[PDB]
Amino acid sequence: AMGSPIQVIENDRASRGGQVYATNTRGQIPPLVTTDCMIQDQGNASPRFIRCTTYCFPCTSDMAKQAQIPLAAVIKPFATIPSNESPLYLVNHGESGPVRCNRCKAYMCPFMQFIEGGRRYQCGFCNCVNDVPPFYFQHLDHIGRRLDHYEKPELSLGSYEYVATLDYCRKSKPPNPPAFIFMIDVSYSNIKNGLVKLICEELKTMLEKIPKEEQEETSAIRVGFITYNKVLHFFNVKSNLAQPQMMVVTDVGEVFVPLLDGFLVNYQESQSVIHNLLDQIPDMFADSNENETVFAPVIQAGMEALKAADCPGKLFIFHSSLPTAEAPGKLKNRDDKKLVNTDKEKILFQPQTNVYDSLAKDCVAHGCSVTLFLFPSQYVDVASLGLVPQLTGGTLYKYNNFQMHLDRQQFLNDLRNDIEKKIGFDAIMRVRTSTGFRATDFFGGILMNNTTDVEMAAIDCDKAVTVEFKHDDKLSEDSGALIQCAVLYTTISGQRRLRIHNLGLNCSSQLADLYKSCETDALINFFAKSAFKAVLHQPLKVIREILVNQTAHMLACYRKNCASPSAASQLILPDSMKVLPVYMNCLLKNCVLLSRPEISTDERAYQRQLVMTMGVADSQLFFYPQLLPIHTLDVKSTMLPAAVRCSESRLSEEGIFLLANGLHMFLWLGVSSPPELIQGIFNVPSFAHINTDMTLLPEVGNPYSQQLRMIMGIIQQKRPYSMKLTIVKQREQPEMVFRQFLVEDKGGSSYVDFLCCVHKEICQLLN
Amino acid sequence: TYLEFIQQNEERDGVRFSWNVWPSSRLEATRMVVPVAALFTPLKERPDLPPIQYEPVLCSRTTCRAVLNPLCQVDYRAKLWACNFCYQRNQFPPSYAGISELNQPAELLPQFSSIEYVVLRGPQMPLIFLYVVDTCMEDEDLQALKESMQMSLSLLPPTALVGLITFGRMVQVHELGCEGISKSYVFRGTKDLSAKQLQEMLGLSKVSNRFLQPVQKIDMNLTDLLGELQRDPWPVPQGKRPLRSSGVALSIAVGLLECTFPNTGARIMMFIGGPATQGPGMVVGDELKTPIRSWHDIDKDNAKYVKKGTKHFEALANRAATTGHVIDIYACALDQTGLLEMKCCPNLTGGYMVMGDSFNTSLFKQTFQRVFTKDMHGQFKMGFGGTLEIKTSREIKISGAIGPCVSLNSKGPCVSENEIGTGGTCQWKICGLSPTTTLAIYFEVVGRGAIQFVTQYQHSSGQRRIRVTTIARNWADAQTQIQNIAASFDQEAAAILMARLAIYRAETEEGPDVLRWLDRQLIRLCQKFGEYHKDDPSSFRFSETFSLYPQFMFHLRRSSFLQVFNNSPDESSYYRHHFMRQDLTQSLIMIQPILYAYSFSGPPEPVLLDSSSILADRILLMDTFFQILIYHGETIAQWRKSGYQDMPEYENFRHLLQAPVDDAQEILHSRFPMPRYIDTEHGGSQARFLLSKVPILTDDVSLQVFMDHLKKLAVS
Ligand SMILES: [Zn+2]
Ligand SMILES: [Zn+2]
Repeated sequence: AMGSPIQVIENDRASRGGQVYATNTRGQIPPLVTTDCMIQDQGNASPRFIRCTTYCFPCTSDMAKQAQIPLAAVIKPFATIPSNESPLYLVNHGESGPVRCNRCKAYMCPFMQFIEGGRRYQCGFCNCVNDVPPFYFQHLDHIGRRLDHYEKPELSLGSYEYVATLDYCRKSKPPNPPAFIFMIDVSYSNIKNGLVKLICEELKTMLEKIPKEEQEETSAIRVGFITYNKVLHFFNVKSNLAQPQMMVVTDVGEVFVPLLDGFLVNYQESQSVIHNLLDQIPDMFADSNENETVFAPVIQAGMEALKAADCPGKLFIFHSSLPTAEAPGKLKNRDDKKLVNTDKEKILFQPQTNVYDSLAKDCVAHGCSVTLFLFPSQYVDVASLGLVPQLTGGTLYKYNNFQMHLDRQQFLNDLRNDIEKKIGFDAIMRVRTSTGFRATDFFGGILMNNTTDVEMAAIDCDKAVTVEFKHDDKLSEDSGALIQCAVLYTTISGQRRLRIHNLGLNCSSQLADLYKSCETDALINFFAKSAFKAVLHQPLKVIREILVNQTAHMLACYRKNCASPSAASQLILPDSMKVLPVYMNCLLKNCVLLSRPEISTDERAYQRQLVMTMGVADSQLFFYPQLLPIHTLDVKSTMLPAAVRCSESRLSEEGIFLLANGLHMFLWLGVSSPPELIQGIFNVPSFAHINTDMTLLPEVGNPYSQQLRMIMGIIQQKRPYSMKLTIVKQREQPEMVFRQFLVEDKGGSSYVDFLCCVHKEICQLLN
Repeated sequence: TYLEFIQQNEERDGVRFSWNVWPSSRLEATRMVVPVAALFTPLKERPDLPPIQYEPVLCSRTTCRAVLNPLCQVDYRAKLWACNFCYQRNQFPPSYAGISELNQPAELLPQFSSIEYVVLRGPQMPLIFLYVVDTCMEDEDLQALKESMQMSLSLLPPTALVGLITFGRMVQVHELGCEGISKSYVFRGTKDLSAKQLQEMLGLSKVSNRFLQPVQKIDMNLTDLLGELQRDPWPVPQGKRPLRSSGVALSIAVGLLECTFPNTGARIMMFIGGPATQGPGMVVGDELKTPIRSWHDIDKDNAKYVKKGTKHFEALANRAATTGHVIDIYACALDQTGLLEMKCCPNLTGGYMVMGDSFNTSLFKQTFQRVFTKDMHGQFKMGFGGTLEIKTSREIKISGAIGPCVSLNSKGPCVSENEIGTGGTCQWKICGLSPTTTLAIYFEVVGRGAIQFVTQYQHSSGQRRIRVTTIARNWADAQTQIQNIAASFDQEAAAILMARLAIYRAETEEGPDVLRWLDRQLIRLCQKFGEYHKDDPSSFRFSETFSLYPQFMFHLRRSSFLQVFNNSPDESSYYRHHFMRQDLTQSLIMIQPILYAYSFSGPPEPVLLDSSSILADRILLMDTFFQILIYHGETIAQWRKSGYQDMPEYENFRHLLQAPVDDAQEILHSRFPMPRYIDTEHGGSQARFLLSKVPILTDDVSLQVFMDHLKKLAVS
């Protein structure tokens, strides 16, 4: 008899929702990502920015080796702060730059203890003593409040931004504003399905909406244009041409950019010249007959252009199918099937050619990020194409078997949302820790050369990096554990800037405390990324072996050390890990860790990358979808309907339901679905009148439809991807795909099967 | 008269032999010093001939295949003719049926020793003009080059095909006719490309394209583009030369024609405004600190680019020649452009090599529009895809040829084992020729002898044509007829025919042994045909038929043609380029410049190229082929500085100063390579150009000293 995932979600929504969470206490434990509440910085960093597996580290390594609870944090450095909460403050320390500890190089933060009248401060991290610089000196007070503590943000707040001096910039010189390079596949495939014209016509409108700060009047971001089909087609759109010039490069293999000017021009200046091009491009390649394209050189070109302009930039690549034309990065159709019993199973989740890794390194080294809008209709090898846009901090948008009358809106919504994304450029993150522990492993859309610096060519509000800690040395129950995430980047106006997040966590040597301070959602996010990364290095049966046995070991350790004595017939779980078994089982049911029968690899590789970028709020939804009852829904109640368990056991034949995992939204209809709703939603009289293949928005509707659509909008709100709606009919229909997302059912094993499987190895760890 | 014999045989057959009467033995011919050679102009001006409207008739023997000519005997009763060269019997065509001794066909008439036939191949191909433009120059020069290019575009026939490539740091092959936007294909100016590669890259098939389109169709579009053409955008750092990819842009222009229109008439016209600084075909470095090659730099082996670069254009020239296309080079800059390295392209093809100061000069613009001079019927005076075949009598063998041509390596009976220059063949390919284009053919001896010249070419009007020239000279028993042979000697023709040979050796590794060999022959000639008692230099004398020859050798050995070390490598390449082309008349001028004198005391009269001719009361007009110089005498210079001219009293004096300027104007329009004009006077800074032009046999010396040494060596 287990408390469901939903019982917990609502129980925490009731006792913590609608209340202000203040980050004052050290090691405080925040509400769940599912529980909406107001957050005031007041000392430590908001959980919107950074959450942890445990908000109380084991004081020593052995203890940590006991419980086998992973010590990790999920950092979303640029998370979209709500309108009602205090925005970040920009701190300037003059020519000297931000005051830092001379040893561990931690920036000035609330964790600095000011001593000796205010002339010296002892580092909260490395306990090193520093001299307070002249321009920054101030007198202490009764116990060292110093008197500007509530005046200066970097002394009282956990989240803020520093201004970076010239010694923080490349070549010690002020960086240039980034550039958006739009690159379009123009082969036969994208011409026919009307995608090229769609991109062209719509890009006229959305080039206006290019990000710009309030302090300036017009976006400093420049724009460039390229097409390709086994050959590159550059364009000259200077602000003194009545007609755009095209310069075609055929020397693929030794690519180059044939222009320095006329490329990358302020959109407002060259407005008429640009619109002149976007009118022509659909007509220009209208009768194109090419069946092969190139890819690596395209990224190579867009990267080479940004190096020449001496500026960072983003590559908005639109591609259709598998790049086959002979070139570097030429891909084959290597979907050989090897799995489960094959150790070399990993290769499938690896790029074919060696050139992608190098290409990715060159991009990150020059501040170039690539975002890929992909429109496959066949094998495309996501493992290869997605490598460069993953490592660079970009995004990947895949639209399986794209059809205009259906997936048009989905794509345009993704495009708009991606252009308008608040984005940094040429970013590098460094996670510093207090004496006793350190960052040892990282998980994100990132690339690393050394073992300390996380390089992200671009980072947006949605991206998140997960960090793993290990024990450097024994900890202190008094001082605890300190973490400082520092992100050095460049803005869309070309300024060098530092964003800093400080978080203080308590240390205990008591195994009781660790369990008490555990977040299940955050723990899952780590295990997901850790396993999904191991996929490229180990057999899948090995990793699972690891997941189940580490799950059983945590619950066995809680059983034998903290739990007040109970029967052997019972399995004892802490309240923090009430629902850890259920979620863990869903991780093992994911196709990423399951097999090829019934699933393309492309789909396996796509999902594998998707999770690696996720934050806690997103990881919670993808693994345990939201299932809303729509038939019982009150009319204009009109609060969002309560969630119902992710199984077929909660589905009624007289019922209409909505299930969402953040990427796919399914509307489910029972066979005995009440015709009153089917009319007031689908505008057709009966059940057998609806067509699944007509999965477009049914805007029309007087009472229920406005009402029902409503709940579909709020679900989408905090979500970066616009979801592919899929309407389903209950029997022998496309229900087969829908059932996969019912994660409490068998389909791997079910929930009660895994709970009994954990309790067996919990009794195998005898004593 | 023997002078009348030469003047008539040149004007008729377009030929001039070193000897007009031949020795019947190989020995006494070898003894005669000068080989029996001939200047030959295939398309000599000949308005008196109407092209025969019909196919030529050929000998049945395969190895022979000579064309029907006046020499062959005929038997109208049998309708048969006997080939003069081999004696095989041949049968006339059915059409020739009504042939008789009084209404005989054209090709049998002595007046038609040389005539032109009209071939009916049936593939009528349009002309092709490929503009390869350098953009690394100031806005002044480029603008003027654009005007001259828009000008040239207007003269071309409506059906001709035009194409444009513009280069600089990179090479741009533009697509014309593409209206509303302007695409172009770009390549790295550092990577070489083959014909096949470029065919594939540009998206073409095998054997009008998107690049080569009709003038009528694109006159408006191309011109506008030329109009919007601006210089190389890529900025040039200080102390550095622009990145100019001359070698690469040429290899593209050549290959572009090699895979679209092979074996048809085409001119690739590359205009450069500086040296190649980014190879292959690299001429010199990009840093201005390093100066370009100096005959001294290249002689001391301090020129690290020459050998590599020359090799590149050498292969490019051979490619273009083989495909049958013409390469022109118009190099206008303030320093050397690397014409030494690029010379083999307009040398092996029949292309023009044009040197200059800038494209914005009255020098260039004029020279360039003389390229497209139309004849009496509005057709260009150009020829394309020339095939030259030479058949000789069985007692004569072709050594080889010197001039704008390429060996086809056609072996036969007429091909000599001892081959000279471009030899080992009886056939040559001349991709481009003009009524001026003149070769030097060298023969060998082993009742008259006869030689036939057959030239197949594509006329500028798209017509295929054949130019057959049949000549003959009388044999002689050089043991009884030494006098006959010596009187048939052409001192003018031999002087040029020997000059080319000498220069041709200057091209080759042989060094200053040229002076040594050239004099050895001059001595040998004086010893055989000179009137003298032995060891008496005073007794030595030359018949008039020879008198001017030593004087010709004197000016040859001291000319810029062999004495390069007072000119730049490009100038030496330019000078030699035109001498190997011209007919006898222009060739003599180059060697020995003409000097006229103007004065109150008589009409304009040519004088000796000596210091003696320079008098105070005399205006001199010196005419070397490449420059026109007017020299005012000391007295006349002062009258000119004082202002006597404007005064109405001295009507005569204003005319005296005008008399040579008037004549200097005529020559500044007729001559194709428009010469540099120089107006100087006694004590002028540019008086250096005059006085300079005014064991081994001898060092620089008076003509007399040179002769005196010649006189005493010939008698011993
Ligand atoms: Zn420190
Ligand atoms: Zn014959």
